[PDB]
Amino acid sequence: GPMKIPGKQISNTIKQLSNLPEEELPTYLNNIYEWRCAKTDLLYWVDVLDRFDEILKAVVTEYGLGQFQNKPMKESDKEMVYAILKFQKLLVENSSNKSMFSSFDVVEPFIYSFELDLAIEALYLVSFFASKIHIQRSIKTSMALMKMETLKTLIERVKEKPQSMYTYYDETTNNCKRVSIKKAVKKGIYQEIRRFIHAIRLHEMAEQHEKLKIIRMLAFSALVYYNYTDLPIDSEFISRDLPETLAIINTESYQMREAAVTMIDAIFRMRIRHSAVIAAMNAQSHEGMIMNLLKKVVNEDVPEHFAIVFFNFLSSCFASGPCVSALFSAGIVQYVCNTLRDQPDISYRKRMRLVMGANTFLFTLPAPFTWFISENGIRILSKELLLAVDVALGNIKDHDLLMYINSIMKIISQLFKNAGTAEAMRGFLEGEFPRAISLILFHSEEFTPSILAYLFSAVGDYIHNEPSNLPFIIEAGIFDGFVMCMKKELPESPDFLLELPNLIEAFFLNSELIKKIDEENILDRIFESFEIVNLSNIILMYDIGRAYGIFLENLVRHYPIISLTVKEKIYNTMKNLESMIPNTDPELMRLLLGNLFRMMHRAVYRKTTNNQLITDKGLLNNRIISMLMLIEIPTETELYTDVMNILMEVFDEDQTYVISYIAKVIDRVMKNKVTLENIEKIKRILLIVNYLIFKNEETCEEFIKHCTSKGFLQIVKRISQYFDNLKKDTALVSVAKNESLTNLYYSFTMGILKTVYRYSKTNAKEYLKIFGLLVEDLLSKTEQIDHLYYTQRMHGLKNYIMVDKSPQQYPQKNEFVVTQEYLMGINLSETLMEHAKNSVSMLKDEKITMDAHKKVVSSILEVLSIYVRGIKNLFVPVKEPKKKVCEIEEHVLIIVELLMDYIDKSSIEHLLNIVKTAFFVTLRKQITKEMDRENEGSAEYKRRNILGSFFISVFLNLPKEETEAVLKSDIFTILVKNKKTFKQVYNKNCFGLLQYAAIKESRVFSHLVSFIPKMTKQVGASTDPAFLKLYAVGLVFVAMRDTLKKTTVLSRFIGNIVFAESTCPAVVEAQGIVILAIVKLKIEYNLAITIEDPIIHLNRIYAIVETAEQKEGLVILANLLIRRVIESKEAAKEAVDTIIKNKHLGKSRMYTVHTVCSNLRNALFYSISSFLEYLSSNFECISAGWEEIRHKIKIYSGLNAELFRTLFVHRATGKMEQIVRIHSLCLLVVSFPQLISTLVPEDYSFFMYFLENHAAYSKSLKPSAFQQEDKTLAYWSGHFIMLIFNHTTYVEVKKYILEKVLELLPTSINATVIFSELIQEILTMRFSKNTFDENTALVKEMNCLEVMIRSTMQIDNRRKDYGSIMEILTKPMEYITRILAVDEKEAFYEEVTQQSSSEQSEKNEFLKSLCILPISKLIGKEMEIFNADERMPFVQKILEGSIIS
Amino acid sequence: IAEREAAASVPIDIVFGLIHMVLQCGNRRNLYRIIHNISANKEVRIFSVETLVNSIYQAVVEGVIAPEVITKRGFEALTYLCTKSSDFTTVFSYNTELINKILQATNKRTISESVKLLSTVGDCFNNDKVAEPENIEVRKYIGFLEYDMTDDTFKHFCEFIKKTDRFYRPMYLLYLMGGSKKSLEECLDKKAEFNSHTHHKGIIKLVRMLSLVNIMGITETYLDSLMELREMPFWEYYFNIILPKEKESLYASSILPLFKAFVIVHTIQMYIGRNENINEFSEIPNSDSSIYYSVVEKEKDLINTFIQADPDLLFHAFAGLQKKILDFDNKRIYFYKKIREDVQLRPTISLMVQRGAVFEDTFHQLMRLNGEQVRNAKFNIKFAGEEGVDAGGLTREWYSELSKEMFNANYALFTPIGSSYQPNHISHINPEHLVYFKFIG
Repeated sequence: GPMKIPGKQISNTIKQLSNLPEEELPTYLNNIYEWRCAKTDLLYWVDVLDRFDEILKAVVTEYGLGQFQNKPMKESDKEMVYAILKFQKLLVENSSNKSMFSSFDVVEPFIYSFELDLAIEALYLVSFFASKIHIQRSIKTSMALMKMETLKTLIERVKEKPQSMYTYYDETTNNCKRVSIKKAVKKGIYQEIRRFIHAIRLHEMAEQHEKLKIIRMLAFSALVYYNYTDLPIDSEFISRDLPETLAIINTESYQMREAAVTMIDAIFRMRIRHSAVIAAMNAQSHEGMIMNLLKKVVNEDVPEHFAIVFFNFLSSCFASGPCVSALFSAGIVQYVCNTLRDQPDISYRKRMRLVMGANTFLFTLPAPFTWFISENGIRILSKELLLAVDVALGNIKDHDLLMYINSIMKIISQLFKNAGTAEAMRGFLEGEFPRAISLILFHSEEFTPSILAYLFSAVGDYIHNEPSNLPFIIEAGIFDGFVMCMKKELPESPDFLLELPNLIEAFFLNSELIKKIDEENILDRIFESFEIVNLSNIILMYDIGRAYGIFLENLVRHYPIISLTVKEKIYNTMKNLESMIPNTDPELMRLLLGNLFRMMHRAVYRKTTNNQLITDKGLLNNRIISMLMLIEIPTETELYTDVMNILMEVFDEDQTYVISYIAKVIDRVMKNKVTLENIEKIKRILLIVNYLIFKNEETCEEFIKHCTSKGFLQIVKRISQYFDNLKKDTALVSVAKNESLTNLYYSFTMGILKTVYRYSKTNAKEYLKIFGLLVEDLLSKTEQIDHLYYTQRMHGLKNYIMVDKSPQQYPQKNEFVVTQEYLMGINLSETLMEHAKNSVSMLKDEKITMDAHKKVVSSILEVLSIYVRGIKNLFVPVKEPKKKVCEIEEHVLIIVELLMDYIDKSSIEHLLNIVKTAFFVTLRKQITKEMDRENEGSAEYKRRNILGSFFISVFLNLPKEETEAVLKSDIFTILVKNKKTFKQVYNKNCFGLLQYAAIKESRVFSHLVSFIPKMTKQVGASTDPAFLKLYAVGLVFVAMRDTLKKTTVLSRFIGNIVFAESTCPAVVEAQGIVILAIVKLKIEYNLAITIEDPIIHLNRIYAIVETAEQKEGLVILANLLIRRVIESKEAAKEAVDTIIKNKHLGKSRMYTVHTVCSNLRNALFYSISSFLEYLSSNFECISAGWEEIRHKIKIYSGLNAELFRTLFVHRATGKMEQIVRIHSLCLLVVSFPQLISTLVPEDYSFFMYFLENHAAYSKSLKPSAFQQEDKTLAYWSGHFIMLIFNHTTYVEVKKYILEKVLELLPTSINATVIFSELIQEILTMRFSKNTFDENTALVKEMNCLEVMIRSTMQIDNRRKDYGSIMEILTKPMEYITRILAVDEKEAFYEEVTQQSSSEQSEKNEFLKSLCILPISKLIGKEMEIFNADERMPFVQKILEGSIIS
Repeated sequence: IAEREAAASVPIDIVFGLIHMVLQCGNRRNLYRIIHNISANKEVRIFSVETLVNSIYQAVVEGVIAPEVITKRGFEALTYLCTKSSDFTTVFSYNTELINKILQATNKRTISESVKLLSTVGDCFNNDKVAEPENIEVRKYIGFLEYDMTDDTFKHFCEFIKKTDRFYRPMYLLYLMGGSKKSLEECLDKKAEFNSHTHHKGIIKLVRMLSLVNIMGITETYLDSLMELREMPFWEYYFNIILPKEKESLYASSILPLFKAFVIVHTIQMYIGRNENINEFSEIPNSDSSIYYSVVEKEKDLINTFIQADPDLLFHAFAGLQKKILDFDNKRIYFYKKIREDVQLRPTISLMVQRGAVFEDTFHQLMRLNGEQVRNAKFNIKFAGEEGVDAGGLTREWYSELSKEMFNANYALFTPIGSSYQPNHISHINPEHLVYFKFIG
């Protein structure tokens, strides 16, 4: 599988490997012996490793992979894969994002190949890869392409022809026998396949035995890094395997000792038995195995692979705290000091390898550092550095020599940077350090930028430590060399770029040096980086931009002398980057800007001292505004975030300057060429003034007076002229673009209208002047030739009118504060009436589309709704101002009358809001109730009633889709309150609408009561779920009404309902709701309606739950129906009493009755008769507006256990039905544990079913090709069993279950695993201490341990799977032996081990969601179906009054 | 750690089969846990430990998985169980013969595993509850010194020797005093070509025997025998002829073992017995014609060089060195190791001082506390008003200010004598102010 979504030498090697023919590839891959280049990123080598994956895939698909059919592997193929595997390791070692390597699946088959050389090279890539698991963690996914467990076959110790016959264990027959491989006839016959392959190579290849011995070491090392836990690490491993491998390191050939070092380094890096590991190497000894082996590499010319692989292990020893302490006693610090200072014959690479070791051993322990200081170690390094610098100077760069200088520079910069090891700076001025440092700075060009980065981190840290020595550093020419260095260009090295400002701030300590930094323009290197295209990725990748801003802030606050040249270079750079926008690719241009603004964010508009100097609001404004009109910056980006925060700060400093400037810019672009690019400049300048106005909190007077000024308004007028001109040439500006432009204009003007209205001290006529001009212009536009943008202007006018609003402090207070008389005078209602007549006339003349006409209706109704909302007491009778207000009432009726037929799903929302405002005093309850009645005989009250008649007629002639929007509105509580209108809607079959309205209003419900006897006959074979729901709701609400002294009503309901067969799940659910209501009402009340056994329909719900979509609603219903059948009146009252007892202990304030009622609305709706009994006698601390009131084993009676036995012995065939049925039994076991005791000892035989389908799937051993349906079926079956053991105390029932569990336990390994875990789960899930201690004393009486111990002892077999099975089986028999070891009292406290595929994902996620819910929540699920998410039904209102009384 | 008599959760017959299932099983950590949980009752614990020692015995003394593997795994389980709970070690005191079977099953391969077990097993003797110590076959154990040993296996060897010295002191001394005297004869015989690096294991086994003798101490009988070792001729020949040549050729690490074995002989004391509840009384015997004090003061520089490299020598081989010999640096380093080894809770307690009266604001608070309270406190110094430095700098500035103020003219506690100070005359020092000197202390 290939990867899924540079340089010059790197680009060349990538291009060469991509182009080169497959024959020439292994010759070039060989040439790349070592990485003498900068570390690359695996992203650049995507097409390189894609071709490598492809050629490796072509070899494994040709030879066989598992079988390896062609035994003789050609030399051209074997040398091709050898070259790929070798280069891959070198590439990923020196590359970034190693986890991207997705060619691991094709690497693995080479490990188990008959080519020894390939297996070694494949394992070396896996071994190094495994070492980075603990470091990145993202690489585990990259290694998941190959099976790691199969490598355990290679682990076996290699002997001289040990086993000539491989023993194998097989499934089904379950026998283990030998297989003779000695035949050697053919390559074919001489998961078990990979293990057998290795067994062949162990005995058959004894000539190339050394190559396979080192294969086990790499395979061991990779598995040490993977999971050190599931490994053969024993006391025997330390006694012999550990010293045997370190003997190989010291004696065997380089190919062998390289792999043994890899294995030791893995155990060492993983710190497995680390105390004994260091002890095995004799690290403390002066001539130890590790100490002598260092001198072996340093002095002899050993291979570079062995030297590197050893030096890597040595560096990991210097990382270990106790190992470095033992190595210290051997004299490692004394060796490195003498070897460098005295022995000059060593190579530049080996000298660098020694410094590289000290870069770790000096930081691990303080003891070797103090010894280095005492041995004058820094002087040794300085002397060596000066020597090395002089050598390179003037000669062609020696990579090895520069790497040595780089290691000396790393060690010094890091010692100086480390606070604890600051003793290194003691012999600095005496030593050769200042001399070599100035030499490097003078000839920067001759060294790596990474060396010059360390140079700054050493010089700077030294200056900052003791600034008293700064004159000595300047005297040593170090500042003069630095200036010389700054003459040369900036390198593409982030270490250099990030370390540069730190040295500048450390040089700024001397006042004389600031004059030189300013004079020489050295600060230009810090600014020019923002405009260099090549650096942009590095400045982004690292936080260079942010770092430079912080630097400028600190430099200006500490030394405000540079403020002039910093401010000059900041705003100069801002203009230089602004100039690049036209001639730069937007993706790159936005990257350059993002980096610049990330600096700007931290450099300007800081609350800090001296910052006011480099922050010019004018300069910042002119650049930020100009940039926004050249490039489009998305809101999503952080560039927009930084730009707008600085623009908001400028706007906050002077709101007036920012607006007058963008007003002059916008009309300047209008005088220019009317081009598409100039359009986006005007659009973007409006989108920015809109953001500034919306995000503005406090507004100044001068800004408001600029908005009301004739100079600004004249520019605004020219915008409407420029924008409406674009509507003439449709080829230039499309109608869709012109609609968006029109919508921007009205959003802009509405924004300025809003800020003028919000502003305090704003005159009424000053606001009405803008409102006047703007509305009058908008109204003239909707009277032109171009009617295409009419909906856009009407939407604008809606928001214009909406501005004049009360501050909204009282809940729902919306009237016109000032614009009422203006809009009444200009006859807005009269013109809106003319707008409706004109548009409907165009439909008669067929000059407008039917769809287009309905959009005009929506626009007229939208504006009208907002206008009539603001009119004071509109449709409310008051003699004084009923002159012009009354005219508007009639206008509303006329407008609606005209466009009644032409309403839609869109227009109906506006019609509702017009009716809501017409009935406001009755709806939001402003009236005195008695006054509202006497008001009915008014011209205003009669006018609103005809509007209601229009609305009802409109709703009734609309389909299911349109009506659904306003199916449950509060207006129907008033509209349907009249018995005649209630019958009109009932006859139009909109049962849903009536249900919701009846639940809220008693007067509306009064009429529904009258229908219940009539509709009782249609309940059987109804097919309309809303009708069934209306009926069931009507019955339960009339039963609760009867609780409050009504009683006789529910008695009168007499009838017989027989439900017809239904294939529809929506109907089946509604039928069940009717049964649930009739059933639960017959529990506490006297209902004369006789129905067929709820089990007839409950079984139907179980069958339909498999095929139906949205199954939850059915499972809730069936489970609630089961509960209501079994639960008695006494048990239902006690369930409610228990819910209230939770809110009694808390002894809190709980001031209002409404709070207790709406919070416990579920409990209220379960049995209101029981709910009223508790509050009346066991009164709470409810204030109710009058001081406060006084306050303060599940054995139920009368349960109907016939349904429990019925459901227990059902046995469904269907996979899903069984899960729901077993889930139901689980709820019953919890709700009423007494149902278990009802079972006759004959009925114990049916328990076997639950144990059998639970043993079908082992939860621990995850099997292949399992289905989630099978998993949850097995789970809930076993869960039912452990629920019986924890929720009940029936000893004989548990004794029967345990007997059958113990009988099944030793039948198979699958049964042993699943039942041992089940017996454990009965105890681990501890419901109660008395229930747990009963199960605890029972399992010891039952001899459970003896059964599982004997079962595990019998299943003992020599199979690699046995180790896995043991780690599983020991967990339950450890917990169980532990409980029986600790006394009965402390046993409880003991813890463990101290769209078809889119629909399949929907049904599988449902099986996970099914759970046992608390009784409080389960009762609430019932109330949800009858109340339908209404916070207050009329039943709650009348209950509250009874409570207080 | 105490005995536990629990209900037998598993019938004793299946525990034998369970033991041999875990033994022939890789990754048996949680399997050992079940053996410990079933061994909660006395009877199963007894049967499990004896099954374990029986498996060890029959596999090596009498001779599928290999006997080497099963013996190493048998020891691995026995040692694990004795560490956890340790009421398994008390089963060795009930049988005793279990120890002799472990002792009999200890060869050149088994010695490593066997010594580690016996160090923890030795705990049964601790409560003076062995019953028949005369029939323990301990002579096999003391003779294990012939086998090659790592410093880790030797660490566990001294453990059983410490736990049994009050029972076998005369038998233990008999072997050790003889082996060291024969080893010292061997150095003296090959003195012409003696190299402490070449003859390393020899001097290591010698320093091992000498240290073992010091652990138990001499008896009034071995007093004549003790001085014979302290005055062996090889000692004189080494420090007067070999040592000078070895200094210019060998590494200090190789020379140290002879200085250790030599310091140990003259460190050995005559111990009487366990008069106390746990501790056993000591007595220092002295030498006469020996060149010990002479050699130690002549090589006091090389001895201190060894202590530079390894300060834990003053707690082991050179523990009985005269602290006179220690150079100020090593003497101060040892002083700090000894005071810090007594770990007691160090609570951070805040101190509010004024820049003007650092002495009085400290005296007022510190003197309300006692010596134990002031010794263990982590004084969190907080100079009033001025808050501009780290807690480590404030701690130092507080000491620095106290030293400036104590030698104060207005305090008049001390009168100068140039750079140094001495207390002010007892007539000038005020009676109520004498307490200021306790505070300076």
